[PDB]
Amino acid sequence: KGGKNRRRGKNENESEKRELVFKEDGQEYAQVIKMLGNGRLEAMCFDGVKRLCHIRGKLRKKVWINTSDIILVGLRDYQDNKADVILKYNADEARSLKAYGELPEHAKI
Amino acid sequence: KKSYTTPKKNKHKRKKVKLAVLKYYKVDENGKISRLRRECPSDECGAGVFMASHFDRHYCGKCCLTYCFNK
Amino acid sequence: VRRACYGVLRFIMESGAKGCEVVVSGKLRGQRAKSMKFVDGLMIHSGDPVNYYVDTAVRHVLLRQGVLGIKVKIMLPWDPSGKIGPKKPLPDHVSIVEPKDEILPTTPISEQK
RNA sequence: CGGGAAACCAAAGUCUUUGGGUUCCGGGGGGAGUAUGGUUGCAAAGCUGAAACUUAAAGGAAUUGACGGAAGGGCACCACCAGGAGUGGAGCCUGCGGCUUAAUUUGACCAACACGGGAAACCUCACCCGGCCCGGACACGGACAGGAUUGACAGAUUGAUAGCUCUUUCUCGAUUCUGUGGGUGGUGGUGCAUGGCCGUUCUUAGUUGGUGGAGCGAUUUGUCUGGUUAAUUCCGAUAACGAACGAGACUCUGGCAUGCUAACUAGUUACGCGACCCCCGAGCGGUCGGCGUCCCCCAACUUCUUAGAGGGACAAGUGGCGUUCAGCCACCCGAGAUUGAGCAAUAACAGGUCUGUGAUGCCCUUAGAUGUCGGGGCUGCACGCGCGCUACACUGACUGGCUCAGCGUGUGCCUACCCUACGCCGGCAGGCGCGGGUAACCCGUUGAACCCCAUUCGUGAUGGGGAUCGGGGAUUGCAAUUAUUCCCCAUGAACGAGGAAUUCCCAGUAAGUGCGGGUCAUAAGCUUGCGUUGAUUAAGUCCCUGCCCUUUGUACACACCGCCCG
RNA sequence: CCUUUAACGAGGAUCCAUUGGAGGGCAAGUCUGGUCGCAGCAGCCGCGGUAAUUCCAGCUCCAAUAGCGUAUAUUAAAGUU
Repeated sequence: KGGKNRRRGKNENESEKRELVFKEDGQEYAQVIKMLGNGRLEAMCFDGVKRLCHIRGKLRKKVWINTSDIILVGLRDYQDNKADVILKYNADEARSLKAYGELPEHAKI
Repeated sequence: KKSYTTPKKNKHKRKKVKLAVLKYYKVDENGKISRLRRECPSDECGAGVFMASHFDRHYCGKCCLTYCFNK
Repeated sequence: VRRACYGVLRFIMESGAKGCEVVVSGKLRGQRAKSMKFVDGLMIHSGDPVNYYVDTAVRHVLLRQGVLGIKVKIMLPWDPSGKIGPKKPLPDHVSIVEPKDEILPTTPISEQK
């Protein structure tokens, strides 16, 4: 935002930086395809399978996930088409992961 | 602030080896006491303690900064 | 807290005092803080009389959940005389101490002494 | 009258004490006047009229707040007008962001940003990289007097002269070590768990209960139509009456004493003077007069200086004006009813502070330690912003000469340290020898700057400006490199009055100018106080920005930085 | 089968009472451990974002009781036909 107010009643902040789970079992890296409204959003997984991603509590209006960029997504235990967002990263964090050679080397930022 | 990261050495205090004790006085016949190396000559030393038989080095361990003969 | 604050209050009022005040700031009935004022009588807050006619104390008291602040403020009553401790004039509105006498029965006469 | 949820209504009255006659019509909010079939119409459409599915609110009246590009009053140089000086432009200092880095520690975004006393060499220090130490209480068990255990030379190793480690072999003696249980430390985290403190709303005039009155109640009256004041300040009105907090009163400071009190740790005057000095003036040089110093007292005094007790100013008097009330304006006397500060209500803020606190909850960490030594960093730059400093010359610079001040402070303290006169040496920084000061006593009759008086330069990026940069000399310290500070010579940049914007100020005030204190081993371009020189402009207003009171409107109450539509 | 009668047949450890609930409506925990807007609970109002009186468990307590819970039709509550 551009300053304003009423934005201090509540817990500043910030990311004192930090670090770094993965993947886990059904809990992996994806890239934002589109940017729907209402709340949900689209995101193609890095493996090759598409899926539709869903936001998670807290991260609601506490973290904006602009279009295009890596993001951490849990897969639903039983559901294929819909999947559940976790834990986003940083663009710097995503290029460090790419340099390490753990996610596939296909997408640009 | 954050937790300690792994070393690849650390060792604290040496165990100060578990030597057999008093063989410093030698008995071959009585009442004679066969002393080996000289007992320490300082005024502040009691001269009841032995000096080290440490040849090419000759040092009172009661002293801790002084009185080191070496020949 | 309430019954304790009342009990101390009436004693300091009974012993003599224009008025008196108690504050308890800190937690109770949950993990957000509040404040609890218990007040009776007169009080002053401004001017130089604050140095004479009130005394004020602060004491911290612990509990298993945080700290509670006690503060007590009490107003001294003497104005007629003695010890003399605090000065005789009234503090906030400084009163005009007014004696009265008023008689005459005079008529002319000469009275020799 | 009576009714009504209230607004209101002689009807919307005569209703749980329910019934005069009769017609039409309603059943949470949407879906929807849509779908569908019927009917009427030339057309446009009218009348008649569902469900599936969805949702816990939609809606009415009234009250209290907030808000209004609503209305009426009042107020502020953090608002304006009238103006003064600047900032923004240039160079430099410093704080902040971004970037870099092994680390470039961290809080804070009108009410952060020369702020955290935060001008960091080490220390500080929270950061980064190496090394060492335990200062792990206490309990229980184990070990254990040919013994638990302690320390160390040299050599090797090491930044290291850390027995840290290893080689080597003496020394210490129940203090311990080892295991388990349990503590302890932390500038570790959480100011959205808290105490305390501070800032801000808010420098305005606001605020509350009792008893009575008015309402089903939330609430309201008291706290006001009007006049008046800087002010909820008074006068007056009056279903309210009598009170409380803030305002004021109060404290400190300035301005008025030839009145009072009393002074070799304060002065003045008077001689006594004797001494020096020049006739400089009458006279002769003496004396009389003039210049300061020594001499001064058992002299006289307290005007000056010092600090105590008191007095003085009240809208007091006069003239206007006002209800003739409360007050307001002018004038005499004179110090005019305002010299400047301190103290300051109710309620609130998810404001700041866990890095002031042996204040503190909970969580974390605790021997390979977040508790100690050595080194590095907080100063690293293609950039953005803030507070300031110095400048752009002649109302000046430069070199001589003259002449005036105040608030303070000072060794005997923290652990090693003060302020300096005088003598000597050096261009200077400085060195060295002696002496005083617990301080109205010594430094210091604080012999300061701007200013004042006389030379030189001449409209020239000049001799204005002093940035950048080379070499050399001193001082502080254990250590001065990324230059601690100071001095000498040389080098000589931007800058020739500054866009869009914007800050602050009304009388010893603005501006110019120096000094003391704070931090301090060495060192203010900062902050806090003090003197000196000393204007122009206003005596107003609600235009902008904002604030107080009333009235009004509201779909707002997370309160317009609101809510809400396709 | 029932009633009637021999003989065996009770020391609480077993000759074993369960079904729901404990934030409010509504009788009963601002107890302890785990989870941390996740998993779940919740007729309704609402609980969970690391200090959960509502979740998952333990202990304790409350209601009814050889019965108690849940779904659906329907009446009373409804002067909301």
